[PDB]
Amino acid sequence: HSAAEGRANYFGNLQKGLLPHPGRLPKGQQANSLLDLMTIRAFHSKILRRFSLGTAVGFRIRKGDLTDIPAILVFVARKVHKKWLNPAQCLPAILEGPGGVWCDVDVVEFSYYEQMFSELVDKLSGSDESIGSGSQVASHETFGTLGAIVKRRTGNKQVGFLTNHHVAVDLDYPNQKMFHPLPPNLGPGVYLGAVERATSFITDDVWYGIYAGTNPETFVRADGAFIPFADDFDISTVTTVVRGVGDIGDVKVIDLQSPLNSLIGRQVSKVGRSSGHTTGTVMAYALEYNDEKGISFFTDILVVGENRQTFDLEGDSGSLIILTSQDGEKPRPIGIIWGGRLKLTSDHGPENWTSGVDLGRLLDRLELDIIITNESLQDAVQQQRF
Amino acid sequence: HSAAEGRANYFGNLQKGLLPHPGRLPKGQQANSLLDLMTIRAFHSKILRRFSLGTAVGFRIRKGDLTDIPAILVFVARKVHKKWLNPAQCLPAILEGPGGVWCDVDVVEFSYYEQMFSELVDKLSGSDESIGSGSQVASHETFGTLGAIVKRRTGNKQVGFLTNHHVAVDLDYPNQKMFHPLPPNLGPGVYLGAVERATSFITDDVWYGIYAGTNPETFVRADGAFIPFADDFDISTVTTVVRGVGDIGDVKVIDLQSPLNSLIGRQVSKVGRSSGHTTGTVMAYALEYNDEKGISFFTDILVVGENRQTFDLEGDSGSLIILTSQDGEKPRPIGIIWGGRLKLTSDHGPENWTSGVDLGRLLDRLELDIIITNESLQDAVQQQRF
Amino acid sequence: HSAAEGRANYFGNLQKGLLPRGRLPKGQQANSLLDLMTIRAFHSKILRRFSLGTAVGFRIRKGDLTDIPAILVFVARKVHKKWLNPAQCLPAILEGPGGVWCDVDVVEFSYYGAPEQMFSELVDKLSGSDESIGSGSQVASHETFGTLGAIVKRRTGNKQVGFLTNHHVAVDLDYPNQKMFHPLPPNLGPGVYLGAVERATSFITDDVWYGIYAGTNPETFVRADGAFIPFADDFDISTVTTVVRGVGDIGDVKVIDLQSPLNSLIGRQVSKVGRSSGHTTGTVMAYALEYNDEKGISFFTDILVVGENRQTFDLEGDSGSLIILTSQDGEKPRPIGIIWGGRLKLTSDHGPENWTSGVDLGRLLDRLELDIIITNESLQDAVQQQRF
Amino acid sequence: HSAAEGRANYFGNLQKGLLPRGRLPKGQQANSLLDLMTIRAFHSKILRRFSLGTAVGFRIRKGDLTDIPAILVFVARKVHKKWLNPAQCLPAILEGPGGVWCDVDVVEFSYYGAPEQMFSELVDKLSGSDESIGSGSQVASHETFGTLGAIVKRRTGNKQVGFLTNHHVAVDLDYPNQKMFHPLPPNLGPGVYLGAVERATSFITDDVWYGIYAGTNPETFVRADGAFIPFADDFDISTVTTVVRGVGDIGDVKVIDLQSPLNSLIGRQVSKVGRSSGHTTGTVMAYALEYNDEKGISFFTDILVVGENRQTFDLEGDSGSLIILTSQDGEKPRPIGIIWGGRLKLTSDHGPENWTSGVDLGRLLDRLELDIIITNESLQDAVQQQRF
Ligand SMILES: Nc1ncnc2c1ncn2[C@@H]1O[C@H](COP(=O)(O)OP(=O)(O)OP(=O)(O)O)[C@@H](O)[C@H]1O
Ligand SMILES: Nc1ncnc2c1ncn2[C@@H]1O[C@H](COP(=O)(O)OP(=O)(O)OP(=O)(O)O)[C@@H](O)[C@H]1O
Ligand SMILES: Nc1ncnc2c1ncn2[C@@H]1O[C@H](COP(=O)(O)OP(=O)(O)OP(=O)(O)O)[C@@H](O)[C@H]1O
Ligand SMILES: Nc1ncnc2c1ncn2[C@@H]1O[C@H](COP(=O)(O)OP(=O)(O)OP(=O)(O)O)[C@@H](O)[C@H]1O
Repeated sequence: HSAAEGRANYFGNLQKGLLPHPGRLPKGQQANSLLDLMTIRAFHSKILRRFSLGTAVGFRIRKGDLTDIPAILVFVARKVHKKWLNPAQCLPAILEGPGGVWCDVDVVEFSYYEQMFSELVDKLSGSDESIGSGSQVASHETFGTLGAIVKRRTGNKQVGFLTNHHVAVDLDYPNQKMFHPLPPNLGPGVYLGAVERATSFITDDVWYGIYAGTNPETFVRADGAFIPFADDFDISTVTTVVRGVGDIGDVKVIDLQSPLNSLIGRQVSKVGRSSGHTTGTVMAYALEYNDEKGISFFTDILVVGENRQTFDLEGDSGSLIILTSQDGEKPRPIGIIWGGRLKLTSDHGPENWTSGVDLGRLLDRLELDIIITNESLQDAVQQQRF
Repeated sequence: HSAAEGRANYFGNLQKGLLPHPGRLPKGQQANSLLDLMTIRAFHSKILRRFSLGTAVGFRIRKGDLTDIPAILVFVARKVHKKWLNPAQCLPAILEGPGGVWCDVDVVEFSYYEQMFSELVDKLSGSDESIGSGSQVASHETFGTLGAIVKRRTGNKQVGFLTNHHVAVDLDYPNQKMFHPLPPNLGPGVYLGAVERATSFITDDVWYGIYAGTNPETFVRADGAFIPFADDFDISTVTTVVRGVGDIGDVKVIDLQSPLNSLIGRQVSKVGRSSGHTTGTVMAYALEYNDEKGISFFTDILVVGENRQTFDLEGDSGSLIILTSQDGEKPRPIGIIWGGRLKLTSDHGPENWTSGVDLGRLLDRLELDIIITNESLQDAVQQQRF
Repeated sequence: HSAAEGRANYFGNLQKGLLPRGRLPKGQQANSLLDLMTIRAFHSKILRRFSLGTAVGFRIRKGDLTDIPAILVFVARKVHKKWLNPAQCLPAILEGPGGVWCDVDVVEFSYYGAPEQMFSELVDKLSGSDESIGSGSQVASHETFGTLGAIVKRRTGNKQVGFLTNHHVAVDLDYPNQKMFHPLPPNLGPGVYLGAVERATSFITDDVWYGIYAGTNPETFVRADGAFIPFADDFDISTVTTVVRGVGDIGDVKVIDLQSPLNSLIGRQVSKVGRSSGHTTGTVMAYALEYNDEKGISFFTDILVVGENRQTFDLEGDSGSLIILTSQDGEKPRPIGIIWGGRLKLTSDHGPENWTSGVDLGRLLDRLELDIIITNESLQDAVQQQRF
Repeated sequence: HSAAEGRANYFGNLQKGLLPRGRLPKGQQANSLLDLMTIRAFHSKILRRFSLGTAVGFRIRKGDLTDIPAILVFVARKVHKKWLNPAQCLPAILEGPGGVWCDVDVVEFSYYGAPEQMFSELVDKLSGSDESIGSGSQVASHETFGTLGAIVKRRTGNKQVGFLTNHHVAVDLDYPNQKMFHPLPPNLGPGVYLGAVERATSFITDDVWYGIYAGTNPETFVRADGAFIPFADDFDISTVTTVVRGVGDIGDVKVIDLQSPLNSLIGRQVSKVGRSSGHTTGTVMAYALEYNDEKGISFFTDILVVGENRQTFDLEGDSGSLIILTSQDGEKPRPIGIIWGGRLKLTSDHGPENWTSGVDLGRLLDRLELDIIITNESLQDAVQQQRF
């Protein structure tokens, strides 16, 4: 009947099919997928969530370096030696899931707690003759980054752009009008259009396809806004190139059944109005944060910048998170930056961390397709007039 | 085609059917309706909006007292003698509309810029055994007032309550759950339900049925939230009585073609969690405020408290604005308080002013009906189970 | 061995001998402060949950003090039973360990208090326009202003004569010697040197103060603000008066016995004379108030006073003031406490009233080994005995 | 009659004799500051709209100074033409009243400036560790700290010897006599009394200062900060040095003639020595900068300087410092201004640089009737002439 009663039933039967190892290697299959790790974390949510700030899935971190061992990352405010912790507080090293699928449990010091100057940043902020990924999109109050030139799959098949919802939508005013570079009250700019569809919170069952936690009120922070280009807008100013990266391919969907090496540990790049071109590493997926109001919130992609340099700054929200080319293939996008420190090494200090929204799932919810070539763009314009 | 092009056409033809009095009494018909005053104000919006903070329609105010002369109230920050004003600044005394309908122009000093203790306030805040109009409804952050026990007209015909949207809906979190008296993080309370439909901004053409201004971006601040009662909620705790007023009748719709005496100048009463029972006078309708972002905003009902006492305080939002009985008839509701001073007399200081939303139009937009007797309530419960 | 192990033993014994009970024997009804404190101590856990604090006294119904012995439970918002969870709703009666039973009253209440200016002849006199120093006089260190509570003499030792005030005003341990002046310190204005603090109390454990375990917390401390300032050698005792201005000549300290009828303290009219509000009257509403912080420590305050006719009993700066019972049969009024270094809602018609906190004078005088001087002859005699 | 009616006449005449023009005669290109200022004055309205301010100088292209005479127009955000309204986009060339034409350059620019500490031997010396007082020395009133600009002598009257600094630092008209000390005022630290301000300039009208109508505003004023502090009678002149520490011996003031080639000022390297940043170098980027407030008044600043190698030319406290041209052919370096009591974006690669404001020294010296002393012999001679 109710979604809560359905979720309680699913976890009820997982407990009902259960049985209880003297230091022997786990007999069950080791996790090799994101779904495997997420299922184990869901079953053991309560005592993972206790004495913890959040949880995520990925590979174990040892001495600041990413291993190849699938793991549930448990985030703590202060990581101390086991000798100073109570036996209840010390988290396990291995967790056994419902169907025998097992994984490791890593502990990472973590907290949920500037404008860079380059030729690119100048171009993205209004000096370039073209609008594209990275361009500063602004409403009358907030500044953000254009993520992708998109077209609607159904209906009018309208051509527009995708960015983060918080930057585009402020539901304290009637229309949400977007301009580049600045809105009329703050500076020069051209009217791009208004937000027509937006997503803020999606339930985990619809987003991931599985129950990612025990909380009846569990929502994914799926920030996303589609702005159809205005009728008077000139599409010849639009480019499908990601400046600083080049021509990109189509969205790479995050399949929960694929090997973790396909996402976790992969190098990613982003181009935004505030920090320009940065590179980073995907460190975790499906981060869980529990507020004081009883709601469990999920963020898809967790990225840490490379070489102890921040991956994003305030204003890079909406930027496209693009996988780097491994085999000469065109780099493919996997996420957008959502609207934050972790301590990896003892020698150095805390590094910054950023959040991303799964692009494939966001594009599905908003029923949007990414335009990756100029030929496709002009074709999509013609299809819109149709 | 576009709504702006339709609005521009309507005002274009009104200008096209035009012609130009030596102090002779206006030959046209004097306004006798809200629509008449609103049409004249719409035609002359520009130079009424210039050298002004806002405009509204009602009766002229002379020496602090309400006259019987239909008028367009022009609100100014400082009212000075004509000798100290430039000829362009001095507003006219009479304005002639498109079809010869004429009205007067009144000038009122105005600005858009506490908990009372009584037995009633205590009952409304959680000491009474019943929930009804006036009861403190609270989300996890904002406190407000329950306006009316309502039932949906169509669909499931669900029974719930009406309050102001801003108090119930905060679109920074997934669900908007309402409790009485307090939410779980701040104190004891019972779960009432969650918001299922809400209205924030309606265009003037849909709300009023006419173009109330020349601005292409013109919206009515029609704050409203319907919260269907939870399945587990006990309806025997619900009362249809307005404590401090008694049994009330059905909504009195504000017809724009009725004589102005039916609304302007009428005594109204409200019962809220913060100020309790207060009385006031309806002073104006369809107040226009122009922001710095180019959007024209409209508020329906303007109320000033009687005897220089405030009509509302922060927290009375959602309260039902009820007309007082003139002929022994049950008092009938006309509005809800929306989520502020005017100088009427020289002897005393500035009085406070409050805003109301047209209940008939809000009930139509949300497709809701007010329940005014316990028999009707239990009948509506049975119809919901149906 | 440890006090915690002794306290844990005491409550473990009470649980072991407990025989649970419907309607319960009348005549086993509490008639003492100790009776109410023992019941509250046993049921500390279930009372401390969903509550800001507890105290013992008389049940309050419709804002008026009844004669029914009760444990007052203080809540941030008092709501109707229908909006409460069954676990949240408090009992109306609680049976103690030995079958002694009492009532459980609920009061809306807040701790939002750290401690304005009232203008009268007394306030002016207390602040430095009187030719005499006594109870109510402004005592000032270099930073904080307070009120002189009582002219006192030490029981043992040199038997020195000085005055009593609150310790948080007198002692600021960030510097070595705490010097008091009247009216003002030399950095802010004119004044004479009264002396320096020689002994002070801040926290006493409940087993020492009350003589019983008032709670289950291994860390339970009574906020017993108290400071003795022996008068300086050069100080002129002829400037000192033992009269409480606004009340007159006072009797000796009235000790608060826990076995006496609650009538003797709860509900009694009290008066105070302080530098900030002058003469005010109030009513003792509760005894032994428990507050649980976020750091796990339980704190106790002795006397709770609410001003009469919806007027505040004290203001910031009145700390140190003597809380004095009113005369009932013409007897000289007798002091029972000092104001410690705060709102409750009693009536639905009116708004929240302020509450103030008092320290048990008899127990503070015992810990500090001080005696109150109530007549000028006793003063001069004590000055001579100090020289002896 | 009125200055406004005279100014309105001047521009009414220029419009009446104006013969509008495609490509326009080269050789009628501006070659002077006056030429650029006259074109900007005529076109003030269309330039002041959509702009934060204007100045005259050389066009800037790709962050480098060109040799093309231009009116620099300062904008909060410089965007590509495609995101601009046709009315918003500025011209590339503007023809003046008499056919004299110039270019129109756009620069990102902000007025976010009211005026840190740099550590060096010079700064220490200027702040009170040197045995001599001169240009760069910290001059202090009881509230504000500044920089001694130049040792000066009055041309007429008693011909008294004193020093020149900025008036906002020297004069605070909320009290009668403005006393200067070095290094510090008596309320804050040690120091010797230098003297009190006897004459000061704050606002001069543009017709008096420049000799022309620099704008169409009836209310147009040049921010001409300047204060003369005659040395006290008791002051010891042997402590005064005419050397600019960090530069050496300087020549006499180089006047800024509006009819001279822009090469003579725009783009020239300048140096300054102040109490806060010490010795810094910069480049003169523009002259006669116009700022329009919200109260309807147009204000003008003479010299605009940007520091070299992306380092700030000045800091708060450097006001009063002498802006000194660098030597080109071994000649003694000559002063051209003083720093008035501020960011621009030149390059896309790097970030916003700071800009500072200077007052025309030759015109400030004229209004205040002062002459600069550039050698110790001239100093002592002037001391004797004052006694005469
Ligand atoms: N609740 C907790 N809060 C803080 N620290 C904890 C907690 N539980 C365990 N720890 C600490 O975390 C350690 C485990 O760290 P982790 O699982 O990351 O180890 P690792 O990957 O083998 O090595 P490395 O420490 O290099 O990452 C425990 O030994 C203990 O010191
Ligand atoms: N733009 C304006 N700003 C301020 N004051 C104005 C403006 N235009 C007109 N007024 C003032 O308002 C006056 C008109 O006031 P109004 O129309 O309310 O008069 P009334 O109703 O006859 O009398 P009363 O002043 O008693 O209300 C003018 O005479 C003038 O002094
Ligand atoms: N945990 C709680 N938090 C808030 N309110 C509570 C709580 N438990 C009980 N109450 C409220 O307090 C009421 C009991 O109040 P109380 O003990 O003061 O009664 P009383 O002395 O008979 O009457 P009066 O309300 O007139 O003082 C309950 O009926 C309920 O409405
Ligand atoms: N009102 C305005 N606000 C902001 N930017 C403007 C405005 N008017 C013009 N611009 C921008 O300034 C440009 C002209 O800049 P400018 O005069 O400095 O050119 P330049 O000297 O040839 O080159 P550079 O940009 O390298 O300095 C226009 O093409 C347009 O992009």
